[PDB]
Amino acid sequence: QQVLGTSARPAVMPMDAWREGDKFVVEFDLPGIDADSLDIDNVVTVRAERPAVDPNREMLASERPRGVFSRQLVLDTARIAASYTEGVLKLQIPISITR
Amino acid sequence: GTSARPAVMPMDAWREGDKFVVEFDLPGIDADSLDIDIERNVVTVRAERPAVDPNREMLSERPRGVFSRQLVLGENLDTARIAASYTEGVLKLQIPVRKISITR
Amino acid sequence: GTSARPAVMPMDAWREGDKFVVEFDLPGIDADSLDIDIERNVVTVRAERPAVDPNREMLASERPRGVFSRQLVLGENLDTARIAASYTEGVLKLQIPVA
Amino acid sequence: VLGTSARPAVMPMDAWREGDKFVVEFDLPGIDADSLDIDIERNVVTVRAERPAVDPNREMLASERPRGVFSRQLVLGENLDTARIAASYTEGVLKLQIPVAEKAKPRKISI
Amino acid sequence: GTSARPAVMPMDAWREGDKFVVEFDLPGIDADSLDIDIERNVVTVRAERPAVDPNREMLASERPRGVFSRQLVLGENLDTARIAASYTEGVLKLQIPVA
Amino acid sequence: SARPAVMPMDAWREGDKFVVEFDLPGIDADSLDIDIERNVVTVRAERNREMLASERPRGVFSRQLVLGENLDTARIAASYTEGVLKLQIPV
Amino acid sequence: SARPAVMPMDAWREGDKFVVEFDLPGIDADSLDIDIERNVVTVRAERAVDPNREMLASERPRGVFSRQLVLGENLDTARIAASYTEGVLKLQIPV
Amino acid sequence: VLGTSARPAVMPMDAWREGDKFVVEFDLPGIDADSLDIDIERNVVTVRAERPAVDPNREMLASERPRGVFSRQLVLGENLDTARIAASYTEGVLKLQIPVAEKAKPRKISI
Amino acid sequence: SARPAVMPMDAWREGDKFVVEFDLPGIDADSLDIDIERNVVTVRAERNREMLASERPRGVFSRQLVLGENLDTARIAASYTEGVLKLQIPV
Amino acid sequence: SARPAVMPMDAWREGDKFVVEFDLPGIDADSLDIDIERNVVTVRAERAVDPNREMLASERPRGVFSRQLVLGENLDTARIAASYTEGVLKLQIPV
Amino acid sequence: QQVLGTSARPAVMPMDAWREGDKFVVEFDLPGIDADSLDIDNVVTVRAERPAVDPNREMLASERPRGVFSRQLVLDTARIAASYTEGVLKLQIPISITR
Amino acid sequence: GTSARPAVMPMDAWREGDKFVVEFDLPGIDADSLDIDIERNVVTVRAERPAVDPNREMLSERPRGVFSRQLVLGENLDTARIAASYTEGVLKLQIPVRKISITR
Repeated sequence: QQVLGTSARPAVMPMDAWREGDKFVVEFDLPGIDADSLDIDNVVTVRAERPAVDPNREMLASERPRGVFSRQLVLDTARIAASYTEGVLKLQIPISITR
Repeated sequence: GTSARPAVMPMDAWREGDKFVVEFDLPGIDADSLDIDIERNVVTVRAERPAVDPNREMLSERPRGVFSRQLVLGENLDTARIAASYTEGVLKLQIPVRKISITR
Repeated sequence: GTSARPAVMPMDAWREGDKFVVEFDLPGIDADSLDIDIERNVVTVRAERPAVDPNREMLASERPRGVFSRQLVLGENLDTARIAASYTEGVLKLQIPVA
Repeated sequence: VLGTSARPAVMPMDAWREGDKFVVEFDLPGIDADSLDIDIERNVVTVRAERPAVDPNREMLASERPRGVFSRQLVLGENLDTARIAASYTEGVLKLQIPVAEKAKPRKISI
Repeated sequence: GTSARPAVMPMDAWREGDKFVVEFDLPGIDADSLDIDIERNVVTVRAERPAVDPNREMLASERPRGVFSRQLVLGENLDTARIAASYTEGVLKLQIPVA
Repeated sequence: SARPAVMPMDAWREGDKFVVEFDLPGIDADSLDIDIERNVVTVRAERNREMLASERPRGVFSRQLVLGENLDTARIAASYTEGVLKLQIPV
Repeated sequence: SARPAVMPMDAWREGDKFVVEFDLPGIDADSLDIDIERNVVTVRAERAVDPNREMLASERPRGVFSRQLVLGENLDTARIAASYTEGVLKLQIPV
Repeated sequence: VLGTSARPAVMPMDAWREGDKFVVEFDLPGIDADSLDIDIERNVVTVRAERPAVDPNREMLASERPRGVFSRQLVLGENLDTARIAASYTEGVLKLQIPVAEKAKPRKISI
Repeated sequence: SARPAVMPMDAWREGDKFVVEFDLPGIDADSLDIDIERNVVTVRAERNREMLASERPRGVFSRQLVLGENLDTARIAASYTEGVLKLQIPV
Repeated sequence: SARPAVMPMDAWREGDKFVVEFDLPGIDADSLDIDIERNVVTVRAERAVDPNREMLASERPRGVFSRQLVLGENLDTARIAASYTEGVLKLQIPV
Repeated sequence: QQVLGTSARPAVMPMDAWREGDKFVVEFDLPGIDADSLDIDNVVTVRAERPAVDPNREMLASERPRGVFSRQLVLDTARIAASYTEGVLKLQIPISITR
Repeated sequence: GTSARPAVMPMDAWREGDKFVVEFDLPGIDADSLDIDIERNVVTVRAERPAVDPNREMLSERPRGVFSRQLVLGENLDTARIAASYTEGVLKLQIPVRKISITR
C-alpha cells in the first residue's frame, strides 16, 4: 500500500507468460481498469491508467494499487489477439559436445 | 496462501452517503471458489485462485492460492439488504446503514 | 498521513473501577479539526494536524503531522451514552463508565 | 522477548471449526493454574497466563525459554454458545471447545 | 529511555525574523521533572516521563515514556540570556532572539 | 527430519544435578526420542483444513547438546510434565 | 522448471576466444541442455533428493538451474566449443 | 528520495586537509547558480542548493535522478580562516578551499 | 571494472529527439567511454589519506541501455555540461 | 585462509556406508586437502582471479573453502573412500 | 549499545586465536575489567564481570558494553600461561586418494 | 576502518562534580598510533590498531584498523589542564569546568 505510480515513474504489473501447444500467451492482472486510454503499444509495451484517490475524501481504508501501470516486454507481432475479461488482460501472440 | 494460512486481499472501504462501500480486488476469479459466507457480526470474504496447471510449466509472477479477509464492523449496517457486484475483476460490496462534551 | 490513508496514534487503555479510561496523545491540535465520531459500539477518534509548507525552509522537520485516526471496537459492557472527555497538556483522555 | 502485565506477549494458537465443536488450542507449557486466568464475559474471550521470570542474579547456563505474561484476545462471532464452554489443560496444551449455535436459515448473497 | 541512555525527542526549528524558534513535543509532562539546563552556547533540554508499573495490567501500552533529552548546539549569533519559553497544549516552544 | 527446527531450552547447575529444560507442549511420547552416545546428547521430537488460525509451530524439533566430562552420561533422569521435558544429569 | 535458480558464471575475453565458465557440480549429462538462440545462449540443467531417503542434513542447492546470456554480434554462433571438466562447464566462443 | 525545503536531502562530500588549504568537495551536477546559495556567516558553513522537480503529469521513460533541495551543514573548528574562502564550480563539482590559520604553539597532552 | 556500479539516469521522449541524461559529476573525458554497437548503448565512466569525510562514491560506473528499432543509432548527439552527460538520439 | 567460506554438502546414511557429498567445482587437486582429526574430519580446498585479466563479470565464489565435520564414534576412521567425480567430492565412510 | 549481559544470559566476548611457530594463543578483548572475580575456569570457559551503570545517575553518553561476559572454548590444559596487559586477556596454551 | 573512513569507538561521558569525564575503550593499543591532536573548539581522539600480521594467518574476530571520535562540546571546559590516563586498555579523559522563566 501507499505505493502508486507517477506518470513519470510508473509501477510494474504482474503477468504470467506461458506457451501452450502452439500459442504464446501473456496474462496481465488488470482489475478495475476501464479507461480506454490504456495503451498496449521488437518489444511490446503495456500501459494502463487507474485513477487516484481523493486526499480530501476521508476513507477509512485506502489499501490498493492505483495510478500509472506499465510493463515492457522484450520478445509475429502483426496478428495478436487481445481480450479483457474478468479484469485480466489476456494477450495471445503466435549440443552433445564435450571434452 | 493455503486454506489454513490464507493471504490477505486489497480493498477500499469508504462511506458514500446512504451506502457504505468496500471493494476488493479479485482478478480472474472463478465463481465456484468465491464465497462470502458469514453471519450478522462480521463480514468474511473468501476466495480461492487455482494453483498453476500441473501439466503447464511456465517461464509465474501472478499470486495464487486462498485469499481471505475479515471485516469487523459495528451493528449499524443492515445485513439483510446487502448488494454485491463482480465487475472487471472487482468485488464491490455495498451495505446500507449524539455528540460529546467539548473536551476539558 | 492523509485523510485516505491515516497514520495511527498512540493510546493507553486501563480499567479503573467503573471507569474504563483511554488516553490519546494529540499535542498541539486545534479543536476545529478534532472529530470524535461515535457509532453503535465503535468509537472512532479522528484529528487533523496541519502540514508543513514544502517551500518554507525549516532546519528540522521531525514532528509527525497530517491526519491521525484510530478505531476502537468496544464490547457491550460500556454505555456509549455517558462518557467524559478531556484535553489537558495535549492529552485526549476519554472516560467511559462500564457495567 | 519478555511479556509484562502492561505489555503482554502473544501466544501461539491453532483454531479450527469442527462440525459440532469449535476448537482453539493455546501452547502454555509448564504453567501454574494459580496464574492461569481465563477471566472474561460472554463477549471477547481473552486468555491471560503468567509464567514466572528469572532471577537476574542467578547464574544459569542458557536462558532461552520465553517467560512472563502471555495474553491473547479472541473476537468471536454471534455463532458460539457462551455458557457451555469446555476447557482442558493436557501436556501443557490449553484446549478450549466451544459449541456453535447456528441459525435455521443462512444468508446467500446475490451478485 | 533511562537517564543514562535517554531517548530523543522531536523538535521543529525555524528562524522567524529576529526570533529563532524551536519546538519540542512533551505531551503530559509535570514541571517538576522538566529541566532546561543551559551552558555556554549549548541548550540542553531534559524531561522525565514516568514509567508504567510492570505488574499493573493495561490492555495497551503504546505511548513512549522515560527520560527524554536533546542537546542543541547553537552558534554565536543568538543571545543565550534573553529567551522566552512556553508550554501550551503539551508543547515546549522555546524562542531565542538573534543578532 | 532433514532440516529440523530448534527448540527453546533453559539450563542451570543445581548443585549435584545439572538440569536442562525443553519446551515440548502437546507431544506424543511415541515420537519423543532422546538419542545419546558418549558425551553428546541429542533430543529429537516430532509434532489444508480451512483453519481460522495456524500460529502454532509444528514439524520436527531437535537440539544438540555438547556436554563436558563433569557429568555421568549413564545415569540420567528425565521427566515430561506440563508440556516440559526436564532432564537432570548428576555431576 | 517454471521458476529456475541462477548459476554462478564468470566470463573473460581471451585474445581470440571469449570464454564463459559455469559451475555445474555433478549434473547428469542427460539433463544438461544448451539451447542457443540467434545472439543469446541459454544454458539449462537439472540436478531433487527422494523423500524416502532420510538425510541428516540437506544443504546443496538442487533443482533446475538456468542462465540466459545476451551476447553481442561480434561472436560467431556456429563454432562454439564446450567442455565439462571437474564439474565446470567451460564455454569457449571464438570471435 | 526527494528533498524539500523543510526536509532537505543530504549531498555527498569529500573533505581532505592539504598542508595549506583545507578542501571540501560537493557533488552538484546540473545545478543553476540562481538556486545555489552558500548563505551563512563565519560560524557553520551550510551549502544549500535546489534542483527543480519533475512534472507529475509529464510522462517520462525513467525517473531515476534525485531532485529537490539538497543541504549540508558543516561544523568547522577555530582553525580555518573565514573571510578568504575560495569557491568554484567545475563539471558539476562544487570545490571549496579554505585556508587554515594554525596557532604558534600546539598542545600535546600527557598521559 | 568487473563489478561496476550503476549510475542515475533520466530518459524522456522530446518529440523528434529521445533524450537520456546521466549524472557524472567531475569526470575526466579521457575515462568517459561510450561503446555502442547495433541496437544497444553501453555507457562506461571511471572516477588512505586521513580524509575528514569520504561520502562521494567513486570507481567504475556503467549503464546498459537496450533501445528499440525506432531510433537511428548512427546519428547520436552527446554533450557533457555541468557534470551532466546528455545524449539525444533522433527518432 | 584465515576467514574461509563454507561449502555445500549433504550427508545421508547408506545401509553400510555413511556418505557425505561436497560441491567442489573445478578445484585444482594440489589445493585440495582432507585433514581429519580423531573423530572430526576437516575438508579444505583453495580455488583468486588475477587483476591483470579484466573480466566482464565475476560472480563465481572463489578463495578458501573449508568445512569441519563432527562425526560420531560409530564410524571407523581408517578405511574411508573419497572420490572427485564431476566436481563432486564424494566421501564414503563405512560403519 | 544497550546490549548488556544478564548473570543468567551473558554476552559473548571477541577473541583472536592463532597458532604461532609452536604456541596456541588466544587473545580476548577485555578492557576496564579489574574484578578478580572473573573466572577463567575438554573446554575452557572465560568469564568476567563488568559493573553496570546507575540508571539514576544522568550521564549524557552511555554507549559501551557492560555486565556479564562469557565465552566457552572447545579444544595440554595443565600448564597454561595467562597474562592481562593493556586490557587484553592473553592466554597461552601449548590423503591423495580419489577415483 | 581505514584512515579515510574511520570506525567509531565506544565511550561514556558523565559529569562528575568538578571534573567532566569521558572514557574510551581501546584495548591493546600501541602508543605510536594513539593521537588525540585537536584545538580548543572540539576534542578529536584518533587511534590506529595494526592490521593482522601478514605472515600470520589465523583460524579473526577482533576488530582492527583506524578508530576515531569527534567530541563537540561548548566553550565551558578549560582545554589547558586536561588530564589523560590509559589504564587497563581504557582511555579516561578528565576535563575540568541562570535559569529561564517558568514556561507559559
